[PDB]
Amino acid sequence: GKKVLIVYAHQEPKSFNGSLKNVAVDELSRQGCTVTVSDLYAMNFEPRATDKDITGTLSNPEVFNYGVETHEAYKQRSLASDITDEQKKVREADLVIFQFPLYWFSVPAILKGWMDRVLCQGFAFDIPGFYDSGLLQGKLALLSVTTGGTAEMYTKTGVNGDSRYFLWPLQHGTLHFCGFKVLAPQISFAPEIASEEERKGMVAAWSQRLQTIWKEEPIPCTAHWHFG
Amino acid sequence: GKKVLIVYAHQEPKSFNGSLKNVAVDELSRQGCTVTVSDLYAMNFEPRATDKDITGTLSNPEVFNYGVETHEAYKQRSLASDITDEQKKVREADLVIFQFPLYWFSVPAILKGWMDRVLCQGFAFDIPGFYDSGLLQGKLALLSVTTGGTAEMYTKTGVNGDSRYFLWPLQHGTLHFCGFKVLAPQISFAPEIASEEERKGMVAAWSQRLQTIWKEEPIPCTAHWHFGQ
Ligand SMILES: Cc1cc2nc3c(=O)[nH]c(=O)nc-3n(C[C@H](O)[C@H](O)[C@H](O)COP(=O)(O)OP(=O)(O)OC[C@H]3O[C@@H](n4cnc5c(N)ncnc54)[C@H](O)[C@@H]3O)c2cc1C
Ligand SMILES: Cc1cc2nc3c(=O)[nH]c(=O)nc-3n(C[C@H](O)[C@H](O)[C@H](O)COP(=O)(O)OP(=O)(O)OC[C@H]3O[C@@H](n4cnc5c(N)ncnc54)[C@H](O)[C@@H]3O)c2cc1C
Ligand SMILES: Oc1ccc(/C=C/c2cc(O)cc(O)c2)cc1
Ligand SMILES: Oc1ccc(/C=C/c2cc(O)cc(O)c2)cc1
Ligand SMILES: [Zn+2]
Ligand SMILES: [Zn+2]
Repeated sequence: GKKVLIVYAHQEPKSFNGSLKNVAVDELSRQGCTVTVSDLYAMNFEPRATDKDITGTLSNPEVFNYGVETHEAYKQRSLASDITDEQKKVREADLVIFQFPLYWFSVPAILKGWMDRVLCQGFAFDIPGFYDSGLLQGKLALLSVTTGGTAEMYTKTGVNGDSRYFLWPLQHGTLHFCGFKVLAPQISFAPEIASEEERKGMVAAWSQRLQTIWKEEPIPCTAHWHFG
Repeated sequence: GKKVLIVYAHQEPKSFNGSLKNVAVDELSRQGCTVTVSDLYAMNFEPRATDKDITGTLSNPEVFNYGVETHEAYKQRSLASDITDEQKKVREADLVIFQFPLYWFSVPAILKGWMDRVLCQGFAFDIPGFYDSGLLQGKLALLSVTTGGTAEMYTKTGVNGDSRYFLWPLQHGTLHFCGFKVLAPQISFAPEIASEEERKGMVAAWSQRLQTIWKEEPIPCTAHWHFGQ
């Protein structure tokens, strides 16, 4: 039995992202997996890290420290319920797939806010549980990313650089740091520019990949992997 | 006479970010610069890229494409007024400083959304008209970043990898894309770890640098600079 969380960040059901999201749901559902989707925009998911993320009265309301207050709210069970709902889905999941359009060589702010607010100290990492020992060790994470720019652009000497370069903050700084093993990213280059046939072929490739997802080994999430 | 915009992202005025923001204001105001701060959290700045960002008839209301719809909105002067307001600030600034704590090797979501929403096509870039031909050419940008991780952690052979690696999406993918010339980042490592006196040093060092900021030249915002040979 396997349990997947899809964290989906696109405003339009009929987008290329929406299609990627839906074939993941359909294939993983067809395999018999437990599937849950956090459709961030439909949820009006709050992106801002603020003192409203802590219910009750703050531990030190004089000088508001987000990292400390959230750490302490997580331990005292006083986080906002939007955050705790997300944490229960992550806790239960064996795999977390992130389905998003690349925005400024990173994730859309709404998704960034999910990272920022859900992955708090005590839940996702602690001292000493980070990187290989992060608190989510034993889970898999996969970034399924679409781009505006072409694969040629995204090379070591193309105008955008190697697509691995932009993956570092997300795969290493974020997912590795919380102890996920990182599956290889799914990158779907320039759908707006591809033909009907090319776009179908990209959806197809992803569907196929999912059939064997559970067989996969994680990448070595290293500076060498991203930059070497 | 120079005009600066500081885009500032921290919830707490008494924070180390707040002190950096305020020494910047102080010093730049002392020089006689014109200074504007966007205090994002204070402003309840909207981070989410949504259809609320266009006021008029969408080009294709059946299938919402944020990039397309905002570009056209920019050209029709139909963007949400919060976006327009930031754009005017940017347009008038000679220098844009981003003041923020590192969150997940990047900017805090609220600031990410300022990037996502403010830097739309037509305003910050066209196709063609990007990177060196981006539309914000002849402006300067500077990232002033604070971190939890120590400088050592942020080396090439340490757990976080080199500081420069995490700058890439911000310096190259965003700022250089839009035409900015990028000034060398100010990175204030691990204040929470530093002593009071070490913290003071870091604040004073930023103030000292600002004294001669208009004499600086930008970095070469290339793969090489960020990643080595
Ligand atoms: C703020 C912002 C910043 C950006 N920054 C970057 C950046 O740093 N780098 C970069 O490279 N790009 C950037 N982009 C562009 C962005 O990454 C792309 O626009 C996005 O990845 C495209 O995916 P989408 O799902 O919206 O495409 P869609 O526009 O939704 O897809 C293209 C076409 O595919 C069709 N389609 C949908 N489903 C299917 C299917 N099953 N079969 C066939 N066709 C299908 C759609 O109907 C549409 O015609 C940025 C965009 C924004 C808005
Ligand atoms: C969601 C999240 C994700 C994070 N991700 C990362 C990450 O990827 N990488 C990473 O390295 N870190 C990360 N961090 C850590 C974060 O970057 C640091 O906590 C932040 O940079 C510290 O800056 P601050 O202004 O909040 O410091 P503060 O906590 O406000 O400052 C530290 C101390 O300086 C004192 N001080 C304030 N003003 C002065 C002054 N003028 N003179 C002397 N002392 C002064 C304050 O009183 C305080 O005691 C993350 C934090 C969060 C919440
Ligand atoms: O609420 C909180 C959420 C996240 C953090 C993250 C810290 C962090 C520190 C590093 O040195 C490297 C890193 O990749 C991440 C701290 C508080
Ligand atoms: O509203 C917007 C619409 C599109 C974009 C695109 C950005 C982009 C940025 C890059 O560094 C490389 C690239 O190939 C594309 C930005 C804002
Ligand atoms: Zn890693
Ligand atoms: Zn560059």
